[PDB]
Amino acid sequence: VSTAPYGAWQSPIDAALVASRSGRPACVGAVGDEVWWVAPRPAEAGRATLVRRRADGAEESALPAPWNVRNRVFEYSGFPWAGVPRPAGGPLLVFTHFGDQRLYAFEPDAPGGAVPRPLTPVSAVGGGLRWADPVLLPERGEVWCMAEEFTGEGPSDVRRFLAAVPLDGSAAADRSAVRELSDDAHRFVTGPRLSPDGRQAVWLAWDHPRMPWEGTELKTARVTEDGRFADTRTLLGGPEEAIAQAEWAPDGSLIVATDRTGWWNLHRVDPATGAATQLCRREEEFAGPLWTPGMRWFAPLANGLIAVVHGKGAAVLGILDPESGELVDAAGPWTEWAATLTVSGTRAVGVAASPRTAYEVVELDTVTGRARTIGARHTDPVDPAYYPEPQIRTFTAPDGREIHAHIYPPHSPDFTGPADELPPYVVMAHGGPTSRVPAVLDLDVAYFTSRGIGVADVNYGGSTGYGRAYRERLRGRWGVVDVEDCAAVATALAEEGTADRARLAVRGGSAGGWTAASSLVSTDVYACGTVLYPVLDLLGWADGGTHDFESRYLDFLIGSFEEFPERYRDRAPLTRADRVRVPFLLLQGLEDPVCPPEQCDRFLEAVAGCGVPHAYLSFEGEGHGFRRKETMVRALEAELSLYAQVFGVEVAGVPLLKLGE
Repeated sequence: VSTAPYGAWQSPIDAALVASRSGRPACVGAVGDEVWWVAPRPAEAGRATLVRRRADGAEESALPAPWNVRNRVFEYSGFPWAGVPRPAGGPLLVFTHFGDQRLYAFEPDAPGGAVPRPLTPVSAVGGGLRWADPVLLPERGEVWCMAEEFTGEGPSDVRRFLAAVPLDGSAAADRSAVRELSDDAHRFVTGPRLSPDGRQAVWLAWDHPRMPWEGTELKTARVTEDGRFADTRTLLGGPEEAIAQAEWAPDGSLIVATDRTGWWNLHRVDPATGAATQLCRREEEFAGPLWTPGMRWFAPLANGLIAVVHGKGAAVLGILDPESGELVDAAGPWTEWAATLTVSGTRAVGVAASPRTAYEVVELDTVTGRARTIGARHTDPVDPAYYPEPQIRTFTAPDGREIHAHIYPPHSPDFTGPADELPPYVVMAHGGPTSRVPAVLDLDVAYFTSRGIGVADVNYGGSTGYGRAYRERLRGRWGVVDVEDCAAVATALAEEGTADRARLAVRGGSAGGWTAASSLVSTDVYACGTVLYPVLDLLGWADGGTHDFESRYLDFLIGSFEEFPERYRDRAPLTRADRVRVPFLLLQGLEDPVCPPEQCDRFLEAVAGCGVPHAYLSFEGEGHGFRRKETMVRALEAELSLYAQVFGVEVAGVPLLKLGE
C-alpha cells in the first residue's frame, strides 16, 4: 500500500470494462422448463438479445446480431417478448425488433435454427406502429398485446389499444388483419392479462395529464368465444389511486398492487364488483412506478403462494402465503431485486444483485426457501477489494425531513490518500425523477471510488420505494426539492469531514441531468458538473418537445402551465444559464426522443461567451441513454477527465477533455 492524491490512484477498472459489463438481465420469463430474458450486448452495436436457459443449465443467446430485442413503446420499451412451450417443435417465441419496431415470431429448435418472421405491418405516418407486452395464445393462433399507432406527425398524434396479431403472419403486410380488441378511448394502456378460463381480461389505462404512479384504472372486459372484448368497463382505480400491476392467479382470482393505503400493497379483487381485500398490509412497496407496459413485481404461483419483490427502500424477493399473511424472503448475498419476475412450478425467478456482485438471474424455491443463481452468474472482472463498501444512510435536512442516500467512500487495497487532504466526491442524481437507485455493485461507481474519488447517490424527495408521500414530495417542486436534497447530502458529507468541500461535483442523466444543471445554475455548492441528455428548456419541452408518455409530466413536476406558467420560465436551467460559474460537461445522444439534442444546443448558445470552461459531446446512433460500448467508453473517460482537471489531479489513461469557454 502507498499514499497518493485522491483521484490519482491506479485502478484495474477501465472504462472499457465498465461499458462491457454494463446493463443487466431484464424481462425474465419462464417458457415450459426453460427460462428466458433480455440481455445487453454493448459491443454488438448496443443491441439487446434474448438469452435461453435450459433445464440442464445450458445458457446461450438465442438471436444473433443484428436482431435487437427492444421497442419504442412509451419510448422506454415495453415487455418485448413472449414464449410458450409446445408438445413438438420446441417453443414458439415472439419479440419486437428495434430496427423496424415489428413483432417477429421464431422457433429456436426449428431445423436450421432461429429464423425470425415478421407478424406486423409498418406505417410511414409519424412514429408508425409499435407493439409490446405480448401474450401468446396458440389455441387462437394469435398473439395479444398492446399497440401504438401514430395518426399524425406530432409526438402525441398517436392512438393506443389492445390488439390481436395472427401468428401465421397474415398481417405482416395487412393492417386490416390486425384485430383491435379494445377501443382507443384511453391514451395509455398496457397489455391484456387473461383469466385462467379465458373468459375475462384486464389491463391498465390512464390519460393525460396523469402519470401512472399518480393514478390508473384497471379496465376489464368479457372475452367472447370468437376472441372479442365485450362490456368493457372500469373495474377499479382512478386519477389518484396508482394500480401498478394486475394479475390473474392460477385459481382464477384477481390480484393487483395498489397504493390506496399510501404504499403499493397487494389486494385480491372481486372480478365482478371490483371490491378489493388486503393480502399483506405493510409500510413497504410491493410495486413501483410503471414506466413501461409489462413490468412485474409480484407473480402468483400454481400452488397458491405469491412471489413478491417488496420492501421499504431496497426491494427483495420473498414468498407470500395469502392465507396466513406470512412472508418469507430469499436469503443469499443479493440485497436488491429488480422489477422483473416469473414463476414455474414451485420456483420464482427474478434478477438481483449485491454490493459485491452484478445482477444475476436468481431462483427462489418455495419448497425449500433456497435461492440460487441460475443465469448470468457473476464473475469478478477485478479483485472485489476494488469495489466500494456502500453505506445506506438517511440524512436529516434543515426541517428534519429524511433524505435517503447511498455513500461510497474512496476504496482501494493499494492506496490511501494524503493525511492532510480529503477526497473529492461526486454527487449523483438519478433519472426519472420518479424512480429509485439501488445500492449494488456498479462499475460506473467503482470506476471513481477505486481511483480515490467518493460517490454519493441520492434518492432525493420524489424517489420511489418509500411510499406515495415521499414520491409526492416532488409534486410541483422539481428544480427545488431534488436540488436541495442532493446539496444537503453533499454539504453534510463535507461538514462531517469525510469529503472535500472545495471538490464536490454533481452529475446525472435525463431527470438527473436537469438536477445537475439546475444545481450549477441555482447553487454554488459544486466545483463542476456532468450533465447527460437533460431537460434544460421547459417551455420547449412542454411545447411538443418530448414524447407522448411524458408530454404532460411537467404538470406533476412543476404544476400545470394553466396554473403556473411562470415556473416554466423561472425554473428552466436555460433561463439562468449565465449563472453557471464552474466547468461542466454535456453529453447527448443525437437520436434522443425523450430529451431532443435541441435542449443542449440552446443551452450551449446561452452560455457562449460567459467565459465558463465547458465541453459538449454528442453521439450519432444513440437515443436516450447510451447503449454502444464505444459511446460509454468515451462518455465515462470524458467525465473523469473533467474531474481530474477541476479537482487538480493527474489522471492519465484517460484522454484530456478539451474544455473551452
